[PDB]
Formats: sequence, C-alpha cells, structure tokens
Amino acid sequence: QNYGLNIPITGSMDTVYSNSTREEVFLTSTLCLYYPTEASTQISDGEWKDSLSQMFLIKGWPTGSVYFKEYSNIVDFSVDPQLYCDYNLVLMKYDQSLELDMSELADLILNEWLCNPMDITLYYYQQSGESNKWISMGSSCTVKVCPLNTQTLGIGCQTTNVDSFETVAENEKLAIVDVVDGINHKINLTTTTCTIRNCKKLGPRENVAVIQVGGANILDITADPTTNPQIERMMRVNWKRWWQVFYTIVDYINQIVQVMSKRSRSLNSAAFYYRV
Amino acid sequence: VMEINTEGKFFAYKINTFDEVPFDVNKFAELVTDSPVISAIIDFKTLKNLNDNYGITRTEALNLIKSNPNMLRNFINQNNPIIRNRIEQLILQCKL
Amino acid sequence: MEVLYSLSKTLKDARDKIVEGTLYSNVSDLIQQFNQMIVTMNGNDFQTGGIGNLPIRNWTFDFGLLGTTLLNLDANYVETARTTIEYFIDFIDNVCMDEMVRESQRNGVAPQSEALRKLAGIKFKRINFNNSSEYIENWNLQNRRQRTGFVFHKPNIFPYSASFTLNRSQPMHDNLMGTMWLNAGSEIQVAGFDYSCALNAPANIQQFEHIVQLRRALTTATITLLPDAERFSFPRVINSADGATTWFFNPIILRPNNVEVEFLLNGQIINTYQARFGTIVARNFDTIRLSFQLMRPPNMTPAVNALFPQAQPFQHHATVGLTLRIESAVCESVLADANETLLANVTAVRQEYAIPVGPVFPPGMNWTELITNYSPSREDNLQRVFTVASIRSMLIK
Amino acid sequence: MEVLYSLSKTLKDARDKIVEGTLYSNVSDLIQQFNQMIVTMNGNDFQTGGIGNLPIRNWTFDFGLLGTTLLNLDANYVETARTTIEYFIDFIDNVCMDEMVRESQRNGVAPQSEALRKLAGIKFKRINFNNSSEYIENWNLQNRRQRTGFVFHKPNIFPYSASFTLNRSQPMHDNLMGTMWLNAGSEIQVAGFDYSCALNAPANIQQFEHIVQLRRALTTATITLLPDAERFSFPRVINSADGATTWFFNPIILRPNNVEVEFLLNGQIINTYQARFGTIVARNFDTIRLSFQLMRPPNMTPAVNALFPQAQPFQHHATVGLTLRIESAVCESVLADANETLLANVTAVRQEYAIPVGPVFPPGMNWTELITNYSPSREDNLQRVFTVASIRSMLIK
Amino acid sequence: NGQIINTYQARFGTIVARNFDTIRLSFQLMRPPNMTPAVNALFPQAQPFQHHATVGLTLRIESAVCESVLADANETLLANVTAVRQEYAIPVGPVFPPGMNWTELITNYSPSREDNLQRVFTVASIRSMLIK
Amino acid sequence: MEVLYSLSKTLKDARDKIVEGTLYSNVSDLIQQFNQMIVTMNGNDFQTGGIGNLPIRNWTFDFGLLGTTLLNLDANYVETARTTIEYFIDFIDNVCMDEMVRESQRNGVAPQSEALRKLAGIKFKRINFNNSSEYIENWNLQNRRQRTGFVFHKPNIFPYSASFTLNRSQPMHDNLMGTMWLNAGSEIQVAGFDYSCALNAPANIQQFEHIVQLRRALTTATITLLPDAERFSFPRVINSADGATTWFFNPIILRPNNVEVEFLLNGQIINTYQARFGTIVARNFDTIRLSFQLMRPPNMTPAVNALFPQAQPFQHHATVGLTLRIESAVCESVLADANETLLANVTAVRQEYAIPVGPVFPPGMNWTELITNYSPSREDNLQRVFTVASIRSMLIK
Ligand SMILES: *[C@@H]1O[C@H](CO)[C@@H](O)[C@H](O)[C@H]1NC(C)=O
Ligand SMILES: *[C@@H]1O[C@H](CO)[C@@H](O)[C@H](O)[C@H]1NC(C)=O
Ligand SMILES: [Ca+2]
Ligand SMILES: [Ca+2]
Ligand SMILES: [Ca+2]
Ligand SMILES: [Ca+2]
Repeated sequence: QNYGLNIPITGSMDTVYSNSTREEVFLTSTLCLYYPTEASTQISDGEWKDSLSQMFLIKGWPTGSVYFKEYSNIVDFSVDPQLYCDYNLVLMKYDQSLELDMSELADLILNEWLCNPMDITLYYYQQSGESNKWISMGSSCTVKVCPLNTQTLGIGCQTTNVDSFETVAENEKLAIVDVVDGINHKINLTTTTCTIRNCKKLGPRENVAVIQVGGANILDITADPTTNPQIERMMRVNWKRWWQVFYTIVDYINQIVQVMSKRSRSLNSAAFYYRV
Repeated sequence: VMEINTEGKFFAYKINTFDEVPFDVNKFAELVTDSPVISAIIDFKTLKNLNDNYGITRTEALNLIKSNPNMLRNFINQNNPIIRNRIEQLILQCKL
Repeated sequence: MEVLYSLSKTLKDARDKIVEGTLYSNVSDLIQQFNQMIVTMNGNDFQTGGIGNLPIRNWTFDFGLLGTTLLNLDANYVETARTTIEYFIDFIDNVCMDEMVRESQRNGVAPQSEALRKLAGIKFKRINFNNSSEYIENWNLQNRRQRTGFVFHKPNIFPYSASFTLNRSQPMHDNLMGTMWLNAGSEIQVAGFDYSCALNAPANIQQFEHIVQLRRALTTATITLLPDAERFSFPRVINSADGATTWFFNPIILRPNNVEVEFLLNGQIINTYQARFGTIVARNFDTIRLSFQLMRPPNMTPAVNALFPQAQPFQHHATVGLTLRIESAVCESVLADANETLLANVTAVRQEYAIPVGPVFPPGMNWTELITNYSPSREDNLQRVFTVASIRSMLIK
Repeated sequence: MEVLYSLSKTLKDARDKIVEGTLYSNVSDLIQQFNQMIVTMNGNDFQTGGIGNLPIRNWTFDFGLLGTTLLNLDANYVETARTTIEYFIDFIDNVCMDEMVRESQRNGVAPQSEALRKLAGIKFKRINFNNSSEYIENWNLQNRRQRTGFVFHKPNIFPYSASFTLNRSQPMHDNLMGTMWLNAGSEIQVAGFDYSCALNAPANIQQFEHIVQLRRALTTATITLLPDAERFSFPRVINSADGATTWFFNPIILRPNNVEVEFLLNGQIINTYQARFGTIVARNFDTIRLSFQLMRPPNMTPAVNALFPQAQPFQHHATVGLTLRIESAVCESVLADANETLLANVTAVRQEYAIPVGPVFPPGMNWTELITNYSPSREDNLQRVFTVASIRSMLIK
Repeated sequence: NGQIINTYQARFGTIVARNFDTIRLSFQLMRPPNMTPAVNALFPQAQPFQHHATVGLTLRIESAVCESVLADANETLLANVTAVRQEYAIPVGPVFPPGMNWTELITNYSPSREDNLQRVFTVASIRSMLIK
Repeated sequence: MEVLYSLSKTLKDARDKIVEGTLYSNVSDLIQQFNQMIVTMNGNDFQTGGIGNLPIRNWTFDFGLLGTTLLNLDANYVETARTTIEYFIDFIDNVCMDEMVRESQRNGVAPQSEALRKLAGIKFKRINFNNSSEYIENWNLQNRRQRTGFVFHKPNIFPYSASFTLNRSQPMHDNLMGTMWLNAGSEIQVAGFDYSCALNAPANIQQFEHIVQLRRALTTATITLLPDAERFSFPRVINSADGATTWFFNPIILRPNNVEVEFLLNGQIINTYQARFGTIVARNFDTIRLSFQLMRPPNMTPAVNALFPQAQPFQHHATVGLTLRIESAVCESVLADANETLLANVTAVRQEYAIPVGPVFPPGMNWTELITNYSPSREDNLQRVFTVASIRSMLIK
C-alpha cells in the first residue's frame, strides 16, 4: 500500500470485465434521503418512513441502510450542510426567487470544497484563481468587501468607513462570494453571527445527488458564466404529489445510485491526499 | 558554411568553391547553439556573384566568409563593384 | 539438413527441367546429380513418422539410373523419370513433416526425426547439391559462425498487446490522463490522452513517452511514421485496470507536437527523428522510444474553446497519437512475415496430425506467446522447423 | 558496374554451389568462371574508402586457381575456396559501400569510387558472368537506350503531405467548406467536408476535386479504391492556414456520390472509373484526379434532420471521403518500396560512417525531399546507388 | 533545381546563362523622389489614379544548347513532321497531341513524348537531306 | 586467429624449452615447428597500429632457421634464439594489442587488424601448432559449434545494482514494508523489511520475493547461500523513491523462515531448495527466485516485546535477509571473473592508447553496462578480444 503517491497503473483491454456490483452497493452502503418538512406535512402520516423502508427492502436495500433526514427549508439547510452519510439524495423544491440559493447549495454539496479559515479583522484576503471562492455561512451573512489598490488604499470605499463598502450578499444564510481574482480585499462580516472560509474547489463530490422537484434547469454550479454544465447528479423531476415523488425515487433508486458513486475522499485509497 | 537570412531564406555552400549544397536543418539547429556565429555583411548571393565574375583566392574567400575587415577593406580599395554595390545597399537599407 | 535441401532442390529441378522435348544439353548436369542421388540412396532404408497421427512409413530405395544417351528428351524418358520422382517427392515430404513436428529443449539445431539423422550421416554427403535459397543460405552462414540475415516484409515482431497506462485517475474516471497503445504485427499505434487538455500542466504541455523493446534486433528497417493513431481515435468505453468498472473515452484529436522517435540499440541512440513523418530508416535498433506531446492550443476559436472548459465535466478529452509501421527490415533470428508461409505451414502440419503439445513451443504455436519470450532453445528449434518448412514448400504447395 | 555485379554473382554462386561432397558436374562452369576471375584480378591493387569515416583499405590479390581433376569435392577444395571467397566478399562489400557513399553533380550514371572506376577498364571485361538480377538488367537496358521497368509493391511515390484547402471560410470558422487530404507513400486519403451539408449549393450537391501529380509515370498499376477516408472521419482541432487560431472539426461521414477517379497521362484522360470501388487498374498515369460530390440526402429521418439544420450553428459537419492505395505498379525509374530494402541499405551505410551531406541527395536521404525534387541528376545517382546496393545485398545481409 | 547557377544584377544587353532550368526575374517600382509638375499631376495622393505606373523587362534567348530536342527558328524539322502528318490525315496517336501542337507538346514533355519526338525529328532530318 | 595462437604457443615453448644444455631430443619437434614458422613468416611485411595513440609500426621478417646438427644445445645456440624470439614476441604483442583495440558491430568474430587479417590467409595455415588453451579451444568449438563452456571462479555475472522497492509506504515513511537488494559481481544480498514486524499480515507472516534474471545461462554453478544479508543490517537513511526526502531505516534482524530458492531456466524450475544453506548447486539456470518470510515470533521475551509494539511509532524495524555467492560456474558465453585478467588486459590496452569509443562496446569497457546490455554482436566482439588477450598473456605479463 503506497498511499500518497501518483503511481501509474497498466490495464489491458482483452480482460473480461467482472460481474455486477449493485447487490454489494446495496447490502453494504447506506442510502440517505434529505427532504423538506413540507413533504411530510402534505403526506400527513408517520408510519410512512417505515413504509418507505419496507419498499426499499423490497427493492434490495437492507432494513437499517436507508435513513431519512428532514429540514425546514433550503435556505436554513444551507447553513453548514454536512451529509455524514454514505449515499446522499437531496430533494430540493424549487420556488421563484430562490434560484441563487438553490445554485449555491447545489455547488456546495456537489463539489468538494477544501478550505481554510479567514480572520477578517486582521488580514486582507486575495483570491488566487478560477477555483477559489469565499463561502460565508451563518444566520445573517452581510459581507461587505472593500477592494484595495496596490498601495492598500480603498477604491469606492474607505478602509475606516464601513458604509461606502460594496455589499455582495445581504442577510444570506449561505453565500459563495467570488471577487475579482488578483486584488487584495478588506472584508467586514458580523463576526458574532456568520463564519467565512476561504475555500477552493477540488474535483466533484460523486456521492450526493440533487433532485430538483420543481421547474426548469436553473442550477449553475459553475460560478463561471460562460459554462452552464448539466451534471449527471443534478436530476430534475416534476411534482404534484410528494407520494408520487417518493415512489419515483424508490422505483428508480437503482438508476440514481448508478448516477452517483462512492465518495473518492472516503476511500482508503485516498489516504494521504485529502482523505475524509 | 551554413548561412541564414532573417527572413527565412537559407543556404549552405562550400568555402574553397562556392557551390551550394542542400541545407541540413537539425544539424544547423544543433550547431548554432554552440558554434561562433558570423555576421554576413557580404551575403552569400553577392559572394558567389563576386567569385564567379572575379575569382577570388582561397585566403580572400575565407576572409570574406569571416567578414574580416583587414581584407574586406582591400576590395573597396580596389573599387570592386560587387562589394561596393552590397555596401551601399546596406547603407541605403539603413533608412528611418 | 543440407542434404535434405539438396534432395529437395534436385527433385525440383527434375520436375522442372526434365520435360518432354528438352535438349539433353539442358539437363546433363541435372541428370548427373539425379543419378548420384539414386546411387547414394539405393540399398538404404528409412523409417518416417510415428508421432501423433503421422503414420509410420517404410521407405526402401532401389531405382534404375536415368539414361543419358538421348540427344533430345522424348516421352519415354519422362515416364520413368516421373515414376522415380513421385516416390522421391513423397519421401522428402514425409521426412520434412516428421522433422518439423519433432522438437527438443537441448541442442535444437541438431536434427531430430531419425530419418533425417540418418541422412546427416557420411554416405549421404555426396548428395549435397547447392545451397542458394535464403533459408538454407542463412542456415549454412550460421552453421559456420558468420553473420546471417533474413529480409522481412511486414515482420510481426511485436507480440499482440493492447493496453493503457493511466498516470492520473480517479474512481469516477472523470479526469484521466495517460497513454493507450496497440502493438501488433508490424504496427505500433500509441495515443496519449488528457482529459483536461493540459490545463494545469507546466506551460500547458503534457509529455507522453512509450517504450517498445524488440525481442530481437532489427536491421535496415524501413518504417512509416504517421500522426493521428486511427485505432484510438473514436469513442470507447474501456474496462478499468482492476476490471471492476468501465470508463468512457471520448477523443478529440489534437496534433502531436515536437514528436521524437528514437531508435535505440543497447541503450545508445542509434537514430533520432524529430517531427519527420513519412518513410524513415533505422539502420540497426533493439528498442523504440516514441515521445510526443499534447500542447494546449494557445489561440482558440469559440467552438474549440467550448470544447475545452476550465471546469470539471470535460465532455470531450484531448488526444494525440502516432502510428509506426515497420514496412520492411532485416533480422538474424527467424521470424514470421506477411510475405512468407513458413509459420503457417509449420502450424498447419502440426495441427494436421494432432501432435501433442511439446516442451518449448507454446500450445498450438501461438506466435504471440512464442515471441513474447524467445529463449535461445526456442530460437534454435524455430530456425530448424522453419528451414525444413521452406525445404518442403519448395516442392509441396 | 557490370563487372562489379558479376563479381558479386560469382562469389554468391561460389559460396552456394561449392560445398563439400558436391559433384564436379554441378560446379564445373562456375569453377572456370572463378579461375578466370582469379587470373584477371591477380596482381592488381585497389584502394577503397577515404570519405567520411569509411576506413581506407588496401586490397592486393594473390590467389591460386582451383582444381579440375576431382570427381567429388572434399574438404581441401572447400577450404581453399573458402579462404579466397571470404577475401573477395569483404573486398566487394567495401567497393559497394565506397560507391554508395559518393555522389556527382554532373555525370551521375558514370562510376565514382576509383576502385570501381578502375574495375570499369578494358582489363576486367572478361569477368562479366550474367546480368540476371532485376536491377542490373535494368542498368543494362538503360545504359543502352531501351525500355526498362521496375516492379514495385506499394511504391511510395507520393511525398508525404497532410494539408487542406478551404473554398469558403471566415474567422469564426463556424461554416467552412473544402477538402482535407493526406498523401503518404502509396496511399491517398482525401475528404471533402461541408459544414452546411450543401444547404445552398446548386441542387444540394457540393463538388470536390483533388489533383495529385506523381513525379514519375506508373505503368500497369493495381489500385484499391474505397470510400470513407479513415483519417478525416473523426473530430479534430486543426490550425488555421496562417497558424493564428485553431478551428474545430466534427465529421459525419456521408457517402461520396457519383465519384469519378480519372487517371491521366500528359493531360489526356487515360482511364476513368465511375462509382466503381475495389481493385482497379491504371495503364499509365502521371496524375490522378479524384472528383466526388457531397449530396444532401433528400429523405432525412428525424435524427439526421436534427443533425443538419438550416440555422447558423452547424454543430456537426458533413463529410465525404475517398481512400486510394497503389497496391503495386511498374515504374521506369527506381523508387523505394515496402518490399525492398535498397533505400534502407543506402541510408544506413551513409549514417554508419557519417558521410557529409553531398551535392545532390538531401540530408539523411529523406525520401520526402528526394521524391519531391526528382531532377534527372538525382534520378541517375539514385539508380547508380540502388544498383550498387542490390549488388551488395546479393552477398551481404 | 534550386541551384543558383548565375545572378546578373543591374545588367542589360547580352548575358550568358551557363546552365539553368528556371529564370527568376526580379525588379522594383521606385516612386520618383522628385517630380516635374507634369509627373506630379500624373501621380496624385488621392484615389482616381488616371495613369498607372508600370515597369517592364524583355528577355530573349538568342541561342542555347539543350540535351533533348526542341523546335527552333533555324531548321524545319517540326514543320516537316507536321506537314507530313497533315498531308495524309494521320489520325491521333497515343503520345503526341493532335496536330503536333507544339504548345501542349512542350507543356507536358514526358520521356516517351521526348523520345518519339527525337525519332521523328531525326527521320525528318534524314528526309530533308534528299527531299526539300 | 588460430594461427596467431599458434605463433604465441610456439614462441612460448621456444622461450621455455630451448635452454642451454637441453638435449636435442627434448626440442626436435619444437625446432621443426619453429623452422616452419620462420619459413612461413619469412619474406613478408606486416603493419600494425594507426588507431588512437597506438602508433603505426612495420614488421619485416628475414631470419635464418635454427640449427639442427647439434646433439645437445649450448649457449651460442640460445643467443640466436634470443635474437629471433624477442623480435617475434614484440610483433605478436603489437598484433594482439591492435586486434584488441578494434571493433565491429557486424561479423565481429572475423579478425580486424589488417596484420591479423593477413595472418588469416592461406600461406599461414602451416603455422597451426596446437590449440590447447581453454579460450582457443572454445573458439574452435564455437566457430563450429559443439556445446562449449568456460569454467569461471566467482563470475561477475550480475551488474552492479543496489536498490529497493516498497510494497507499503507513506509520505512520512513511518510504516514501510518492502525489499532492498544489492547485486554486485557474484553476490546477491537481499533483505526484506517490515516496520510493523508483520503485525497485521495474514497469520503474522509477511512474504518477500526477489527475482534475479541472469543475462546468460549458467551451468553447473556452485552457490553458497547463507542468511542475514550483511549490507542491510545496520541503521541507514535512504533517499526516497522520488528522491524528494530521506527515510530512516533501523533493522532488527530476524531469521528468514521457510526460505525457498528456485533456479529456473526458460521459465521452468530446474532446481529448488528449501531451508538449505551452505553450498548448493544449480544445474542449468537463467533466473533465481529467492522467496522468504518474516514471521512475527509467537513467544516474546520482555525485551523483544518492548521492541515490537502494536502502535504506529515503530522505533525498530524488523528485517530478514539472505546472501548468495556464485562461487563458480560454467557459462557458454564469456564473462569476467575474479581469477582471470582478460577484461583487465583489454581495458588497459584501450585506456593506455585512448581509443575512440567504437560502435559496439560501451565507453571504457564499462563491464556493468556491458553485461546489462549483452546483445550477440557485443558478445562476439567480447569473445574475440578476450581470446586475443588470452593469446597475448601467454607471452606478455
Ligand atoms: C457472473 O455471472 C454468471 C452468470 O450471470 C455466472 O455464471 C458467473 O459465475 C458469475 N461470476 C462471478 C465471478 O460471480
Ligand atoms: C463591521 O462594521 C460595523 C459597523 O456597523 C462594526 O461595528 C463592526 O465591528 C465591523 N466588523 C468587524 C469584524 O470589525
Ligand atoms: Ca444563499
Ligand atoms: Ca462605494
Ligand atoms: Ca473569483
Ligand atoms: Ca455557470
């Protein structure tokens, strides 16, 4: 075991590839559904988690492997969403004016962000390149960024005057702020309430899928405006009844799990790179 | 001798008798990294024309090749029209 | 075996030159050779076959000498000649079949097939006629320690090998980079691919190398080098190296740049060709290093810019390839060709009579497994069986 | 040259025919030839080499004759003949190398290599044995003006060139039309591509033409014509003509309709084939005119209809291909081949001893330049050097 | 063949090309630095351009020596052959163009055509020794 | 070359046997041989040298025959013997040096050194005396193959290679497991190490395997096998595989259990030994497979228990090793030894005169590279120069 080394591997093309693995990824892994509370409110039941578990058992997943999680709504779930769970689905209802919040959450939970803390009070923070953002999470994240000249003097804003700063997020629960990569900035953000992390984007998180339960293709995980990729795991399904939505998920759970994959950073094989 | 113009044109030619030979790139590219390059104030074309019209000797041919001024002055003293024409060509090419 | 070749040559000349109407001046020397062969073989006895289904056959020679008084060959002559020639052709065919089915770990070049061992004796030295064909000439020039050479057109020097090396990979197999290659026959066909199109490589230039170690040295090889390896130039899905999953390959072919083809012998660069396609020449070489590069296009049309994004998805994967065809070459140890029938003839006569799988040759004479490890015992046995195959093919087609 | 080939022929025949046990009837004529060679070359001094790194070797001949009173050859005869034959073989090899390494701007056909120039004298006219080989026979048939011919397998006549022309284009490179083509050795592969799939062309057909002029007439050539040029039938990114920006290519391979191939000699149409693929023949042709057409298919299934819109994008580009391999031919002047090894021999001998780039041949004897520019002087020198290479290859491999 | 055999710069009148296969003429149009007002009126700075400046060169090959045969303005070999063909209405042959048209006979002058031309020219000289 | 050896043998026997007071009955045959040598070499001219700093020299022979009318040799006879033999010895020395300093990629067996080439004529076979030495005898046998073999004492068949592989590793190199080895000369020393003492191995047994691929088969070899590889039984710090960092190594030497050593030829096992130490034999082997194991000791005294914890730190790293000396063997091809100075003589002759590096041998006769790449051309040239040095050593030391 040669952890922490890029070692090339040679593979032939005459080799007969092996048998299926769905039975393994069901008998071992743990499916994990995150739904909004309005779902259960419309269902109006409470044996229904057990009923869904039994149907998943009919479909293959053992009894204890399928686990359910609730959340009040997308904006509240946005603050520190940690899916400590093996195969994640996030049902995400779509409503007008929450397009950007939905996109931010989709980016955050679909792409593996590795990140470091930020002392707003002390340093001036600069963004390296295309894959670096600052994510601010809290109850009221009012980030006020003031850019700095090469002499460390403000433009459009006075370092001693918080008012003239340029706001780029008001009272957001989650905010992926992207600034002009190449300039020092002085931030102010309400340190008692909202934490901020200088984060950058590793490869994708291939363990979490997002089922947009509502409308059109509005998710934009890539902050770049030129590219609007349609990832395999940003699924979208129409809805008029949460029972029908859940039945669709249960019926096609094989396909959703095929779309997803085991988390790379959770593997033992990633031990000495960024294993998590 | 392997000679190059700054505008692509290239030649290769013996010293004793200026009969040009097929150029050898990937030999010139290797040589020029290390060897002592020589400016070509007497271009290969004018040099060949001079040799054909006048018939310089081996020593004068080598000195013209190496742009030795001690000997290049001798032709301009002689009023050699080929070298004259070339040198006024450069002086008139020094416009702007 | 030289005596066996002499028998084959003199019977071939008997079948060709002795025809109805010929001057005897045309066939005087041949008739003298034929009569010498008849006298030497007369009174002897041979046993042939007895391995596999090849039946045991007894040969006893007692034949009348061909006449020599005739000025001009008539139909009476060729009838007697034909009667003797048919028997001799059958005998040589069976001896060659026996010798090219037999096999031996130790002392391969020595003759097996006790009929041929008898023919190697002292009585049958007088039948040595001439040794002009390429295979017997190499046999003699190698029996006496002198350099030998076989000219080959499309020599299948590479064992069949289709595979790939991944210098960067993930379980999702979404951002790969490495090389793929098929080496088969006289074809090397290698394609280096990069999913990010050298986005983060130093100076936006990915570097690819491919070694190919010939099992035996080649000489005066005429080679055909082209870009854009056509095999690895269409979409695929490929089973993973482990064999668990399968990954998607969707090539878009960039041009390979500053390609260097280095032909090596004992680790010393014998020849180097930088960005010189078309036909090329390798004077003598034992290994091939093909180095090429995937340089990101600095300037880009909007379409190609859309092809190559800065993000993760990478719906298209850049690729640059080379193809190298050994059109012809010269080698010491015997090989198989697209122009000679000796490998096929030996394999056919082995398959005919169900010869059991022997010590040195692989089962069924799989040439890939024979060439992948090419021990000196295998080389000796292969030269022996190929020489007998040519000797037999000189008469039996 | 004729004397040199005769020396090589008699030495090869002495190495083959003169073996132990052979009847004297089989070697009488060759022994007389060998004796005359010994007598005429006795007391003569040659000096080969002296250019590049080829060592300067002095040759002096003092050799005894060969017997005639034997009936069957034995070890003594063979041993003496072997000692003499090795010396002559080395001498001939060095003479051939000396003649191969040299060139001459004027008077190419006449000999170089003062050793061979001495051989050309009246004193050595008695050595000529028989000029059987194809190269020497053509040497004679051209030395006295008659109709020669060399038969070639895959004659690499076309100089390497992969390129394209654009009959409609614009800096965004979204709507192109034109042809791509790769000529390499014996194979042409031409693909006419239209990005609009002939939307506005007359009758929805776009005409493509590709004229390739050979540098030598090829007589009685068998050709394999097929559709769907392989190398231009997959996505690429290609430079601009000026090299500024790269443009995407994304072919969908329509078939070529009413395809004509015209084989032309001196402008006149010699042969013409009309939508007839497979094996074809060309009596003579100095040039080939491949004409074909991309016809928009009138009846489009919904899928292909989606592929080909009337709007601007044109996300997929229609193409129609042709591939054409000269499987064999006959030419009045020498060329490299996939079967022969003459070019390989010559280039290898030059590279071994680092002969400086000479007057006529390009550096490294690169066939692409050597066939792109094929002046009569270059042709004459190539024929001389190839004949010498064949003479060498008779004995040395 | 890319071999600069001769170069004559700023020379007119008779010259000698010892041996050659291509002629590479080069010249230049230099705008007059000074101008009489007539010439100034000829050449304006504006667009109309009533008068168009030109430079020229004539190059006549007086005599030459060619390895192969060629028609010439001295002997009547080509005329003799073409006359013999036209007088008797010989159909078109394989190699020669129709009518022995010299222009397309020399644009494409392959070795077969060249040797046939040599044969007919030698025969025509032989004939002209007797019949004129 | 047989003639050259015969010269050296007759000169050595003349210098030895022709001494004062010796009976003529002791030296009659030797005097006859010497007189044949004199008559054969008389009236000739040789030239030797002209490469590197080895200067040109010219040898001319006009010597009188030794007397024969003497019953018992006296002093005045041996002085004439001196005046002849010293000159002859000098001539032989320079011929041998000239032959050693030359090379040829092709047909290396045939003599270089035009002096020796002249000696290889027909007038000089009468000097052939007797070919008794091992090298000349094997030269004859190889040049007309019977099975041959040079007996070597402690032959340096391996190339100098010390290296290591890690089957388990971390970037901080806290917990390693793998093998280290040094193959040098006739010594293989291989030590497999585990930093956890096979704590988590299956059944607390860790399996180590090492493969050594001889460049040429060895026959009737004697191998001394012992445990405890010496070179890897003290603390070290080793540069990493990438070379970025260095990792500490702190052996604690456990014994190797169920050690197996398999000697294979062409892939099949020829000999196999298990837990056998001391001297052993290898019949005919081309590869060595040394398998051994690191078994965690079940019962552990307090001290060893303190040594081996179950936590990561692992201040002490368990290792088990083997040492293997090929004391003597028989090789069909030639190799350097520790008992024979042939390689030393060849290298010294090349070095003293600063010969330009030729096509075949590596720079400075670097034996490690030479045995690493030991192609047949290189082998033939090596055998030629070694037998020439063997001839030279009979007279010059
Ligand atoms: C794979 O499945 C086939 C039938 O689908 C079965 O015969 C075979 O044993 C299986 N192999 C493995 C390794 O499970
Ligand atoms: C941001 O500005 C407010 C003024 O409303 C100030 O009280 C607060 O301290 C500032 N934040 C930080 C982190 O200094
Ligand atoms: Ca938000
Ligand atoms: Ca402001
Ligand atoms: Ca940014
Ligand atoms: Ca976007």
